[PDB]
Amino acid sequence: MLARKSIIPEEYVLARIAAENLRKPRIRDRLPKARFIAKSGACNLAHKNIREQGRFLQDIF
Amino acid sequence: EDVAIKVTNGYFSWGSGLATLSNIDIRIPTGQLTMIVGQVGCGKSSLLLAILGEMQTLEGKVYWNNVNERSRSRYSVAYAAQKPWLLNATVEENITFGSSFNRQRYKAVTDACSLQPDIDLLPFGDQTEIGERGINLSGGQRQRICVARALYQNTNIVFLDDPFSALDIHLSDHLMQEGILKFLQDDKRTVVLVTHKLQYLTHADWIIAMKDGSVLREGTLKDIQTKDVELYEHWKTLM
Ligand SMILES: COc1ccc(Cl)cc1C(=O)NCCc1ccc(S(=O)(=O)NC(=O)NC2CCCCC2)cc1
Ligand SMILES: Nc1ncnc2c1ncn2[C@@H]1O[C@H](COP(=O)(O)OP(=O)(O)OP(=O)(O)O)[C@@H](O)[C@H]1O
Repeated sequence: MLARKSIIPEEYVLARIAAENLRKPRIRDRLPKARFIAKSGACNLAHKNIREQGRFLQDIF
Repeated sequence: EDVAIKVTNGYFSWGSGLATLSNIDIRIPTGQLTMIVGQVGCGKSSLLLAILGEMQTLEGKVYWNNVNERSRSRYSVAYAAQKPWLLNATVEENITFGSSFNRQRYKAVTDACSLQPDIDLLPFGDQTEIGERGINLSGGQRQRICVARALYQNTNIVFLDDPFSALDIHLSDHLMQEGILKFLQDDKRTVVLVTHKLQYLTHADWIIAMKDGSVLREGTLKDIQTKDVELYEHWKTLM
């Protein structure tokens, strides 16, 4: 209940080793290149803002 | 034309009260190297700031018309004061200061700033975090980083204030003079250098003087040296 309500001790927490020495900023965590058609032979894009044409009772059948 | 700034102020002073920049007129040539130098104690830094627009102008007249000029200085003038300011980021990020990366511009500025051994001796090179909350350096190094950041920009106008005063040595001052000549002169960037050492005034396109107020025009050195102030010539040549 109310773990750290008292909030005085901060603004002087010294820089970590990876901070000052600049070992953390070596991210090297780039996202993979976006494919157009997957290796499994399935196209994977994301169409958006398509006007929804509702549904039809024929779809249940 | 050549004049990049224009002022005729009766007073542009700090705070409120008695003026400190009273009764001045000035003009900065385009592509100049105006060496605003005077006795240490009055005028220089406050003049540069009030020109930037950070003082309580009491009797100034609005005039800012560069080459094709205008809305509040209309442009970005690089700057570096008598005290450096650094981001808490990598040296490369610090120097770039939010601009397109350019190995040509960056490499030329690194060579022209002579900071290479410092960068090499740091544990990670230009990828090392600098500034407060990081590896702490010496005053000359910080001066060099600041002036290098102010060098690599896209600003036709430029400003400085005692960039050699805290340099490592007068030999480093000669090196910085050489770099400024090699890089700044290759372009047509308006530079207004200020330094208490009068020896370096090569290609002085203008000379503004300050002693509790402006002395005379930013004219060439030849007309200056015998413009009814011979004590100026004696003092500058003697030292
Ligand atoms: C648990 O309190 C009460 C217990 C009894 C009674 Cl009769 C009243 C209260 C009460 O009036 N409570 C205030 C509302 C309240 C409750 C719980 C918590 S919390 O979840 O324990 N703490 C956090 O969420 N901190 C996060 C993380 C950092 C800051 C942002 C929020 C936080 C806020
Ligand atoms: N930011 C400021 N705020 C208030 N007063 C200042 C400020 N900067 C300078 N002053 C004061 O105003 C006067 C004019 O300062 P000026 O800018 O001429 O200094 P300076 O000639 O650049 O000196 P130095 O080159 O040694 O720093 C000085 O006496 C100084 O004490």
